[PDB]
Amino acid sequence: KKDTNEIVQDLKKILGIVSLYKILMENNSFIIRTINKVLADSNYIIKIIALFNTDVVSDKIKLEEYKDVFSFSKENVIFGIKCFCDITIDGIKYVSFFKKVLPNIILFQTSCVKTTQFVNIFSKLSSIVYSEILTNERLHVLFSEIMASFKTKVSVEDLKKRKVNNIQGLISEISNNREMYKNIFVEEYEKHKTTLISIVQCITDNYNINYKENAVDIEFIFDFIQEHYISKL
Ligand SMILES: CCCCCC/C=C/CCCCCCCCCC(=O)O[C@H](COC(=O)CCCCCCCCCCCCCCC)COP(=O)(O)OC[C@@H](O)CO
Ligand SMILES: CCCCCCCC/C=C/CCCCCCCC(=O)O[C@H](COC(=O)CCCCCCCCCCCCCCC)COP(=O)(O)OCCN
Ligand SMILES: CCCCCCCC/C=C/CCCCCCCC(=O)O[C@H](COC(=O)CCCCCCCCCCCCCCC)COP(=O)(O)OCCN
Ligand SMILES: CCCCCCCC/C=C/CCCCCCCC(=O)O[C@H](COC(=O)CCCCCCCCCCCCCCC)COP(=O)(O)OCCN
Ligand SMILES: CCCCCCCC/C=C\CCCCCCCC(=O)O[C@H](COC(=O)CCCCCCCCCCCCCCC)COP(=O)(O)OCCN
Repeated sequence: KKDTNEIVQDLKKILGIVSLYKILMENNSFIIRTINKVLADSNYIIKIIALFNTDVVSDKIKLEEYKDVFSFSKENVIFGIKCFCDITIDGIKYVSFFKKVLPNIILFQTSCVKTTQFVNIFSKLSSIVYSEILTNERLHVLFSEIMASFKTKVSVEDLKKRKVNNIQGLISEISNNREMYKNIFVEEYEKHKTTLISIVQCITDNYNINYKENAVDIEFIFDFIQEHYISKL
């Protein structure tokens, strides 16, 4: 909305933390406060939207529309945490940091699922996501194809010539070129959708990831999100 300046500060420290376990303990105050603040701010997604859609701050109507779609109540967060615990990964360290941050998450206590059950499922998903990003060859080929396509549309050398190398310069580049980066996102997603869904569906099948004891359906999830959220932007 107005002071989305606080989001970029939190984004700087998060990106400063990942650039530099040992770190996580010194920043656990920052990580705990940020999660509780994000979860208690029902308009947080809309502030993120307004960071990249600077025009929205001057359109009261569309801004209010966004609250109907993207605002989440405290109850929504509890329901999501509950739904997150119906995931099982019968196909399968840092568990410690999670098991000492998550108790300090106010809204994770209002639900109070078995924290060991939650820590386990969050820990598994987190290790799958990191391992695949690090090692899935299909995903690396896909990223490289996206990157090469992006580069025929936009001069990455010229972007760095114009000081597009900070997150503030990155946000400002996107938000002043919003239609174009939107069209590039859509064209890349539609061109590569068959392989993206396939990569992710295979990862879930491989690790035998279930939701309420039914196989996860990636096509349905992506299509649900397109219809109910990405299309209302
Ligand atoms: C960790 C949880 C994350 C969950 C989701 C979070 C991700 C958010 C990504 C934000 C990207 C911003 C892009 C905004 C602009 C999108 C386009 C749009 O807003 O509009 C249309 C939306 O439908 C379209 O297909 C647009 C194509 C996009 C559809 C794909 C998005 C699905 C993502 C699923 C995420 C799954 C999460 C868990 C993974 C197992 C574009 O469709 P077209 O009719 O072909 O073209 C016409 C456009 O010119 C009209 O505007
Ligand atoms: C490796 C990383 C793992 C980390 C996991 C964190 C997840 C990160 C992203 C979470 C974004 C989730 C966005 C929700 C999308 C769908 C929301 C939605 O409104 O659709 C509704 C959702 O219904 C569902 O079944 C969704 C089940 C999936 C829940 C997953 C949400 C996880 C949220 C956890 C919050 C983070 C807390 C972290 C600290 C405790 C469908 O409508 P309905 O069937 O009619 O029921 C609702 C009406 N009563
Ligand atoms: C260097 C590493 C950077 C990679 C990630 C980029 C960092 C920033 C990520 C941005 C995520 C923000 C998500 C919410 C943003 C809200 C988007 C939104 O409101 O929608 C549109 C505007 O917002 C945007 O354009 C955000 C687009 C973000 C995508 C940036 C990347 C583009 C494509 C590159 C790679 C393709 C990935 C595809 C994967 C299959 C609204 O369109 P419009 O208002 O109808 O047209 C305006 C004409 N005046
Ligand atoms: C780098 C980004 C990767 C992070 C991914 C971490 C995943 C943690 C958060 C996941 C929440 C995503 C929200 C999904 C919302 C789906 C909307 C929905 O309809 O909910 C339900 C869809 O089913 C679900 O809820 C699925 C539950 C979430 C599964 C999460 C596991 C997928 C992650 C696999 C790992 C992929 C690694 C990717 C690496 C790049 C409706 O199901 P239903 O009630 O049984 O209806 C009948 C079924 N046809
Ligand atoms: C730089 C950061 C990148 C973030 C990129 C996000 C940009 C936005 C792009 C689209 C994201 C799509 C996710 C949709 C989430 C909407 C949640 C929601 O609507 O809550 C409800 C869904 O509730 C659920 O079932 C699951 C609840 C999980 C909600 C968790 C939301 C908190 C997450 C905050 C996200 C913060 C971003 C992280 C970056 C620091 C709506 O359901 P309803 O009761 O049927 O209908 C009532 C309508 N309000």
